[PDB]
Parts: sequence; C-alpha cells; structure tokens
Amino acid sequence: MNLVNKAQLQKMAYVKFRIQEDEYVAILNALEEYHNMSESSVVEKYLKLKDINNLTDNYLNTYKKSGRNKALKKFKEYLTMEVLELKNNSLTPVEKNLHFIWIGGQINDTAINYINQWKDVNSDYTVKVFYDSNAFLINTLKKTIVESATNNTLESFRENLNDPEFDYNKFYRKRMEIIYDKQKHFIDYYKSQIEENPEFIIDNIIKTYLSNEYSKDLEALNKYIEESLNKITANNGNDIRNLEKFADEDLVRLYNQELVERWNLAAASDILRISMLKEDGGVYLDVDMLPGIQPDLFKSINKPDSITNTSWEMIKLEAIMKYKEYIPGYTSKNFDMLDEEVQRSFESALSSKSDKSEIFLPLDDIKVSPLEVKIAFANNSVINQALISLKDSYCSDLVINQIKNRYKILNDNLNPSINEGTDFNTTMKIFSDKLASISNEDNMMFMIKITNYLKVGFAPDVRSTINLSGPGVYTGAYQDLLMFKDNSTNIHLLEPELRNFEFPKTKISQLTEQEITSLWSFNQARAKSQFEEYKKGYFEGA
Ligand SMILES: O=c1ccn([C@@H]2O[C@H](COP(=O)(O)OP(=O)(O)O[C@H]3O[C@H](CO)[C@@H](O)[C@H](O)[C@H]3O)[C@@H](O)[C@H]2O)c(=O)[nH]1
Ligand SMILES: [Mn+2]
Ligand SMILES: [Mn+2]
Ligand SMILES: [Mn+2]
Repeated sequence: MNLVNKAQLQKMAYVKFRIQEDEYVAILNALEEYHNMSESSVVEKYLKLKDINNLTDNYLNTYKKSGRNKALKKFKEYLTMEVLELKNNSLTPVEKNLHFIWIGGQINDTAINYINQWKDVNSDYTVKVFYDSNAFLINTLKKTIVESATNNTLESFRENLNDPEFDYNKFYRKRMEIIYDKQKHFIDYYKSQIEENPEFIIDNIIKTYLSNEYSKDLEALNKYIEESLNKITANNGNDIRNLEKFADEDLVRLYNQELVERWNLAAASDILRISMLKEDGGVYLDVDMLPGIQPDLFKSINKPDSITNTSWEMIKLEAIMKYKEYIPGYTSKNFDMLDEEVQRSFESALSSKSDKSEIFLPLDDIKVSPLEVKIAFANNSVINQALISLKDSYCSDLVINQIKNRYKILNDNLNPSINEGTDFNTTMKIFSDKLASISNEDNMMFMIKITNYLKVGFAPDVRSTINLSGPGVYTGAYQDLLMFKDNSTNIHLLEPELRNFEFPKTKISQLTEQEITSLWSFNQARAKSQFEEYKKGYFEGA
C-alpha cells in the first residue's frame, strides 16, 4: 500500500518500443516530485496527488487505445490508496470543543439533560450549545400555519369521513396545497419587509405577522422569546448572532433559507454544524445522542443469546437510567423483559461505582486527520448525527462545497418555478419538468430525491434534506476526497470504504429513547397515527 516509484510505474506502463509521450512524462515527473515532498503538509501532499490523478486521465483521454492504459487505471487506484495512507498517518487530537444546536424555539429539558451527561463526563471539553437569538419563533410560526391548514382541510371533510378513499393520504395531499399557499404568503411578506429594512430581526417580522394574520398575542410571544433566551443562557448558550468572522455569506444565505422560509430546523442545523466545525473544530452531536458506555462495565455480563446486539446496547443504557437515575423518565421497558438474575447482574456492576466517569466513557483525545471529517454510522450507512473535524479541515470544505453545489441546482430551478406557478400543484409540475430537462446519468438520482423539497416537514416519507444538507453530502465529500473530484453526486463508494471515516464507536451511544423520534420528518405509520388524532379532535372538545 506504499505509493510506487517513478521507475516502478515505468515497469508497469512499459510498452516495448513506444515513444514516451509528453502526457506520460508529465505524470512521471509529478510522481517524482511527490516523493520529494515528504516534509510538506498533509493537505499539500493530497493536492499533489490530485494533480497526478488529473494528468493521468488526461493521458487516458488522449490515448484511449494506448497499451499503457490498463496499468495507468491501476495507478489511479494506488493514488486512492495513498490518500488513506496520508490520512491514517496524520492523526492529531481535535480541538476540545463540543457542539450542539438548538434553534427555532425554546430548548426542552430532555435535550439539556442529555447534554448535561456529556458536560459532566468531559471537563476538558468546552460545551457550546448554539442558538439563534433572532429566531425563537420559527416552530411557533410553522405550528400555526400547519394548524390552520389542518383545520381548513378538515372542514372540507365534514361529510365524507366514513369513506371511500378519503383516507390519511388524501388529507396530506390536500393539506399541503393549503400549507404551500399560506407558507408563500408569509415568505412574500418577510421578503418585502427585508427589502424595506435589512436590519429587521427575524422574530420581529414573525410576531408582526402572527399578530396581524392569525390573531396571536404580542405579549405572550415576547414572553416566550424572553423565557427561551433565559433558559439557553443558563445552559452554556452561544448566540450565533454574536459571532463575527464565521459567516460564509453563501452558507448564511442558505442557513436563512432553511430557517425562515422552509422552517426546516434540521436542515438549518445541518448547515450550521459543518460551518461551526470548520471555524471552531471539534465534535458535533445531536441533542438526542448520549455518551458511550465504559467497555469494562458490563463485560462480565454475557448477552442472552436470543437477544440482538442492538437491543442489548439499548438495554445497557436503560440499565444505567434505572439505578443511577441521571435522566428522569428514561424507558426501562426492554430492561424489564430480562430475567431477575440478569437484572441483578446489572444492579451488581452499578453498585460499587462512584463517579459518572466510571459509567460513561469520556471523550479524551480524539485523533483525526486534516484530510477528513469522522462521521457516525447507523445500519451500514453514514449518518451525520455525530461528526468530528479539526478546525479548517480539508474535508469540511468539501462538505461545504457539496452543500452549495446542490443548493445551486435546487435554487436555480426552484426559484423560477415558484415565480411561474399559481398554486402548489403547478409549481411542483414546473419544478419537476425543469429538473427533468437538465437531468442525466450522473445526477438523475439526486434530482428525484430533491423533487419533493417543498413538502419537507409536511408530508410522510419526504427525504430531500438528506441529499441537500445531510448524510448524502458527506458520502459525496468522501468520493470527492478519494476519487479526486469536486462534483461527486453519483455514489460508488461501498460501506467498507466509507468505514474509514467512522466516529469511534466506543465513544458514543446512538441508540437512545429520543433518537427513536424524528422532528423534521415522519414515516407512513406516524402519518396515519396522527391523522386519527387530528380527526378525533372534532368530536372531542370543549
Ligand atoms: O426544532 C428543532 C428541531 C431540530 N433541530 C436540530 O435537528 C437536529 C436533529 O434532529 P432529530 O430530531 O434527531 O432529526 P433526525 O430524524 O434524527 O435527523 C437526521 O437527519 C438530519 C439530516 O438532514 C440530521 O440533522 C440529523 O443529524 C439526523 O439524525 C437536532 O440535533 C437539532 O440540532 C433544531 O435545532 N430545532
Ligand atoms: Mn399583560
Ligand atoms: Mn475556537
Ligand atoms: Mn435524531
């Protein structure tokens, strides 16, 4: 897995009596100077490989029938290997910052209690919980608009309840058409106000809108902000509106897009986390992630063979929150399925244990490369609920560029679709066709997955965020890194190649209670589940 020499590569690509072409010589020279660079920075060493990989397929593009090509395709694979080598030999401990994000509303006690677990166990880490002091009223506003649409949709249902295909499917379809119109009425309002006075604060536009159009009480809203700001200050609150240099004005624009217009706090958070990791360095976590459990704790307790590796890891946590009681309310439903003598095997190991540090594994020194961003896995796929990156890392720029490039395709096609259409149905048809007209082999999948963007948060199985700002943008970045590209969208990296970038697994417990629920999306089950409730709030009332 060592990178071949000039002379060694020459053996590989040797064709008897063939002229040494300029494009070939160029490759060999450049490979020579890479091996005479060993003092340089990792990033600089990566960039030299990237030029070497560009000179190589220039050769291949030039001589498509050259008897050198086979060997040179293999060379390209060794370049890929060399990246992993540079990565694996450039590890260094991350900045000891620990990031969380809660925006668009008041932080709940459930999040703070999960966060506090991290704080207690990591003295040497600066816990920062980013919030947006200008935007406490996003969730409120969406809750009101969604509310109004639900109701209107249900009034056009008051004599069709029992059948036929007025099921939960038709409810969302038709609710969405109303949500879109109402949402657009607000956006148009917000946008005209910002033209008026650019200094205007998001929440101030929001309250004026809520009081004028939906009869909300000004005072109640100002007290909600005041409380929300109070709570988060009390809890290591870092206001983003206080920071100066961080702002990538492009990212800020898209951060604002997801926060104010789309009301996707998860998307907004996807955007803010990578920006903060880049500027600050460290470890990012979702507020529903708990720390890793100490290896040796339950090592002497053998997993009952009829029980999954997953449920056991899940029990391991519930066992902690039964006896030690760090989080009040934490489920033990799975723990109670166990045999008495095994339940007492857990009481036994949790007996002679003093500090929370002997229970949860502290993060300590986490080693990472400048060339990478480490990421959590769930079900043999990356998931960005947990990230690690050095300040100003190369791969963070790749991630940020993936986001921008994807939003450029989105916005360039969506914005005019918004302007040309006269309702939800027409906008979606214009958007769908515009993406069709510019779709090809290398982006078709991406186009399909972002087609339903305007539906995010309002309808079941809507997953566009994943491929704009979430996991997809990381696997995209990893393909950029390994394959030497800047445009990766058609993914060909398999799990074991993606596993190079994994969050160290012993240093996180992903399988918590709060993770079971999602706040930006929902599946078909929950959709049906709460169609019943909304409907059942029409016979049951005051
Ligand atoms: O009102 C909200 C709601 C969510 N969030 C943020 O959203 C993040 C994740 O929310 P979660 O409820 O866990 O949604 P998931 O269904 O788990 O979202 C998945 O998909 C998203 C990718 O778009 C990622 O943000 C998440 O890491 C990933 O777990 C949280 O940590 C918060 O930072 C807010 O700030 N305010
Ligand atoms: Mn009063
Ligand atoms: Mn810093
Ligand atoms: Mn989650």
